[PDB]
Amino acid sequence: ERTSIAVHALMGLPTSIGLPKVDGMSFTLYRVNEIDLTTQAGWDAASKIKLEELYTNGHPTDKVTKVATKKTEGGVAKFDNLTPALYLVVQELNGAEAVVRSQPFLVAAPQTNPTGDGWLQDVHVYPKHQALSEPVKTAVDPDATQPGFSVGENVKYRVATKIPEIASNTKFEGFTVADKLPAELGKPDTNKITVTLGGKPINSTDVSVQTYQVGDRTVLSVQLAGATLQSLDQHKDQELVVEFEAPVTKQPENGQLDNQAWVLPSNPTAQWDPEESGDAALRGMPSSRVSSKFGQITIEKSFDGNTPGADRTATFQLHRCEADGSLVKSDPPISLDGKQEFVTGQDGKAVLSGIHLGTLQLESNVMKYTDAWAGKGTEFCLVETATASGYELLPKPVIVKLEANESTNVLVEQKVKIDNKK
Ligand SMILES: [Ca+2]
Ligand code: NA
Repeated sequence: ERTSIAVHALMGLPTSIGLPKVDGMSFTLYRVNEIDLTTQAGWDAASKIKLEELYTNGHPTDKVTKVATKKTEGGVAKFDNLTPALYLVVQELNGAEAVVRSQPFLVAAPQTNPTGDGWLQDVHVYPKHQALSEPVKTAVDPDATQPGFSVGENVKYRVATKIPEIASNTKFEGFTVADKLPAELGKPDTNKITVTLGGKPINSTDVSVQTYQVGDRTVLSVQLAGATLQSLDQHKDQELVVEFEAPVTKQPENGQLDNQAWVLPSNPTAQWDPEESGDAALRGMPSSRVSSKFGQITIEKSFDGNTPGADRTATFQLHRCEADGSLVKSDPPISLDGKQEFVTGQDGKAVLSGIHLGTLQLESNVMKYTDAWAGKGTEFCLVETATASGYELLPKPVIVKLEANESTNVLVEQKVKIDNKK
């Protein structure tokens, strides 16, 4: 007689068949070798088993043999056409969403109907897991000398992760927060990476802060181990907060400087790329997205309607102005990649790149765009500081409209044609 094991992945704390079922939860079925439950030797052996003998350190031992691996659909993962045996069901870390997984457990097939009336060939089991909340990622300007984090300045990120309540008398296997920085960022400043749990620093021995390169991007990894990890289950609903700064080294080609972090309830031995995604991949819980919007101004200078050429040059500074076109009080020139003035080339062009305009991120739970230049006038403007011999300097700032908003998903550009006059 063929048997079946239907695995219903329940979300909740074991006190439970009324709990919600979850799709996309991944389980592997193993057969327990050399246990025949139809004999007294096999039955006595199976009441003797210690789970560590069958599965330990995140992996199946020689004592078991893999049958199949499957994801829940409609709340259930059904393993059909099974020969009678003792089975071990193992929830895996490669489900559709990251969860605090169920521990391995034994299932006999077939079983006696609990009523006594005959055999149950189709068995049902109800392992519980706990959900991970989506971490909240934000960006912060760490130095307010110039608004925002234009190319040549540092950005700071904050990743706030909630510690879930897990099953009574169980422990977290691990706890990693990983962030694959966008390519436009340099390596995080070692002295500015911080980690707190419920507002308190964590002792260094317990927290491993690592960076590693994957292609042209740096991954920052923070992993909890030691006593901190073993006691993490006592910090339910507290926040683990990771903050770091990194240099904005170039303008994103599409204007989008985008960051996400990922939480994994496991401490991989291999260097984990959280944005890897084949079926075998350890699935993290991704954070809320942060997108910072960049803009570029291109000046096209002429001198009496002609290309400037080899003996005609003008210089501009970028500023903020008020609604009436006048400079914001005490407005300093704006620095971009360490330049505070911009000289026109023989072709008349000057490019002001890597202007950070503002940031879209989650605020009190809703995606919100904030203008990085809020409160410093209303627009950008250019001041002409030098020109060619025989020409007049522009006496007023040149207003340049350059802004972003929550829908912005390409590089914001403005071309400014200026014809120096005689
Ligand atoms: Ca700044
Ligand atoms: Na001029």
